[PDB]
Amino acid sequence: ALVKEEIQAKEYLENLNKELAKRTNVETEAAWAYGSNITDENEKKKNEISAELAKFMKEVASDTTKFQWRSYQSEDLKRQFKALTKLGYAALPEDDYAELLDTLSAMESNFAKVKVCDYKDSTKCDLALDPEIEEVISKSRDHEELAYYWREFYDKAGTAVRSQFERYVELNTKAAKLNNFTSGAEAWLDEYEDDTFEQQLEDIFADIRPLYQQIHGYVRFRLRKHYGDAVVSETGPIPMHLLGNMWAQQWSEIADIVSPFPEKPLVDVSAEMEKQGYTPLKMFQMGDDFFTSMNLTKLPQDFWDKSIIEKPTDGRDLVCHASAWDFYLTDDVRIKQCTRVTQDQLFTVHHELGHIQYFLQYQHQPFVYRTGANPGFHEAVGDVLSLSVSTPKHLEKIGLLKDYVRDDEARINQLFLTALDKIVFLPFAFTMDKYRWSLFRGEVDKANWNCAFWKLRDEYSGIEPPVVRSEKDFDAPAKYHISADVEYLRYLVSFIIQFQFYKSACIKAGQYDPDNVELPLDNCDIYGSAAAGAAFHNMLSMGASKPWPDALEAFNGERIMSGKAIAEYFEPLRVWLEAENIKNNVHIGWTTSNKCVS
Ligand SMILES: *[C@@H]1O[C@H](CO)[C@@H](O[C@@H]2O[C@H](CO)[C@@H](O[C@@H]3O[C@H](CO[C@H]4O[C@H](CO)[C@@H](O)[C@H](O)[C@@H]4O)[C@@H](O)[C@H](O[C@H]4O[C@H](CO[C@@H]5O[C@H](CO)[C@@H](O)[C@H](O)[C@@H]5O)[C@@H](O)[C@H](O)[C@@H]4O)[C@@H]3O)[C@H](O)[C@H]2NC(C)=O)[C@H](O)[C@H]1NC(C)=O
Ligand SMILES: C[C@H](N[C@H](CCc1ccccc1)C(=O)O)C(=O)N1[C@H](C(=O)O)C[C@@H]2CCC[C@@H]21
Ligand SMILES: *[C@@H]1O[C@H](CO)[C@@H](O)[C@H](O)[C@H]1NC(C)=O
Ligand SMILES: *[C@@H]1O[C@H](CO)[C@@H](O)[C@H](O)[C@H]1NC(C)=O
Ligand SMILES: [Zn+2]
Repeated sequence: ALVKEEIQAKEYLENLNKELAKRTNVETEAAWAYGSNITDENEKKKNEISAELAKFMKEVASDTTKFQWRSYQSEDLKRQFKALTKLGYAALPEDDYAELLDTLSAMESNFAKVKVCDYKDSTKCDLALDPEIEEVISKSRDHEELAYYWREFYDKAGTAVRSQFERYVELNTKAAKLNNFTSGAEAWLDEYEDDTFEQQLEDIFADIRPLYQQIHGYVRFRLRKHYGDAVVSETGPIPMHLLGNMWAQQWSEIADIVSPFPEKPLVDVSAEMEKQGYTPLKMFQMGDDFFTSMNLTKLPQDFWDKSIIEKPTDGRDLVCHASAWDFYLTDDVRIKQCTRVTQDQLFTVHHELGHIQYFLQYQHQPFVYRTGANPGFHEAVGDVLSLSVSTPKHLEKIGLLKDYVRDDEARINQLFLTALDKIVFLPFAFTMDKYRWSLFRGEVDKANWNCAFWKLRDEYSGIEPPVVRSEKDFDAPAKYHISADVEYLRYLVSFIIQFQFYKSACIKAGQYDPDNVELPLDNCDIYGSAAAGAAFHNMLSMGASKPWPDALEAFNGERIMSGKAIAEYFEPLRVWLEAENIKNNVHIGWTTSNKCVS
């Protein structure tokens, strides 16, 4: 009967979890070796271990049907068994799984090996995205130079893998249906355990959208004064190569030319970092210090011994795109980052260390629970710290910001600077998955795949390519996450919920009072707050043991994803910016782009 079986099932799960952790450790090591050192030998090794683990998962999924798990009394045991039914790609027949793995590594390695020629010297053709091309995109204000690097990169990282991407969509769809989801869109959405999740995001996005339109309008106005009306039109989408980022996902690199008050200070601490002799090691030690100051977990010795925190100086190929790794043992956690000494990189260091902290907080959990409450939670942790490290308050403490007077106009500059990252990112993040959902669901014919991409980038972000594109190009995979098959909705969710976490953490730290002008949300520093740390410990140690609303409740008593906190943060900017656009008769909104020929 069921009473004896449930007792046996508990013993089965305890053993199986340990076995899965150990088998996944082996797969992860292989994936790490390939990511740090791209070779045909390492690819073969990585993909063969994965096929072996997939085969074992099939046996596991099959074995769950032998247990009457849906009949059990324990919610915890049922939740664990349910986790074990979720095969994903491992549901594919042996040969199809092997083909998908070959397709995925072909795309990620193509991206990682992209090299372009120097604009000024066609002899020098060893310029990688990280750091060479990104340096030019972020620093150059020569629109024809920017356009050149845009075209070269997108042609190599995007168009070159069209056929591979098509096969990936086919196999992703096949895998989803084998798991009885309609498509890979629904498979991705299952991670959020909420049948109204899409609508919830539409609703939140609609509330923030008008603020984005105002920022867009003002930035376009300021770019016209810089580049002139031949380069930037008043009424059209912004030419994306002028926004200081290869994908126009963040605009903070052009802050010096679009800032509300150019005679008042704009925080940019890169020069001081360099002056004070900062290194990648110091940046990571500072990040570690922040976490420990909050009474959270110190980085283990394995992290320092095994991480790769600087780009290797031999001729080898690797994935430089920053990442954090869990090896599912004890204290074996690693970062791989091609760290540069800049302000934005300091934020990225904290982002990645947020992942590491999460890994450490839930490593005592059974294997199936050793992941985020939802994917957005994992992305939010580090960004919460980054919000406080970016404050004038904190940057002055660590001696990176000198002779700073925090008047109303400096405050507006800082809010605007933050918005150029945080608000600008929202429509970007939404479109990355909206696009892939539409392909996964079979809503766009293959003949229209590229213009379907640029249509969304137009509709939501109001940006366009610097040159005319067509269905002869394929631009989506020029973004890492698209080439590497990493779901993007996590970042949209993160950018919303991180303000929920930040606001609550700041109240707990005594750093925010809505009725005290001395304690504004935009100058909150949670450094050294054990009270904020405690809330994180309560939430992060849970892992995926409970549905995400219970994890949020453990942090601050709330159970709902809400746009209230992000709106509250930027409210002073909104009021000012609305008035400023009216003062300057700034055109808001945009005409449909002519940059993608059907
Ligand atoms: C995605 O959805 C799929 C459905 O679209 C689903 O596929 C179905 O899975 C079922 C297994 O859960 C499977 O059901 C079995 O069918 C066998 C015969 O099917 C054949 O004939 C049918 C023609 O009429 C065709 O439609 C099929 O294609 C096949 O040719 C049965 O022999 C089998 O039975 C046995 O198992 C049941 C289940 O027992 C359960 O557990 C305990 C036993 O330990 C019971 O006490 C309990 O009550 C419960 O019933 C026993 O009752 C029985 O005695 C037999 O031992 C079973 O019904 C079905 O064939 C399959 N396909 C289709 C088209 O329906 C996928 O599994 C889903 N995938 C995922 C990942 O979720
Ligand atoms: C740098 C970071 N990269 C990693 C990608 C994660 C990953 C890496 C490899 C395989 C699967 C997932 C991350 O930590 O999420 C990243 O791409 N982004 C996103 C991005 O740059 O697109 C925005 C997020 C806010 C700050 C940086 C974060
Ligand atoms: C990269 O891998 C090759 C074999 O594929 C190995 O011989 C070499 O040591 C690795 N290089 C580095 C720098 O680790
Ligand atoms: C630090 O954390 C421990 C347990 O994680 C807790 O017992 C202790 O009270 C914390 N320190 C402070 C000052 O709250
Ligand atoms: Zn992340």
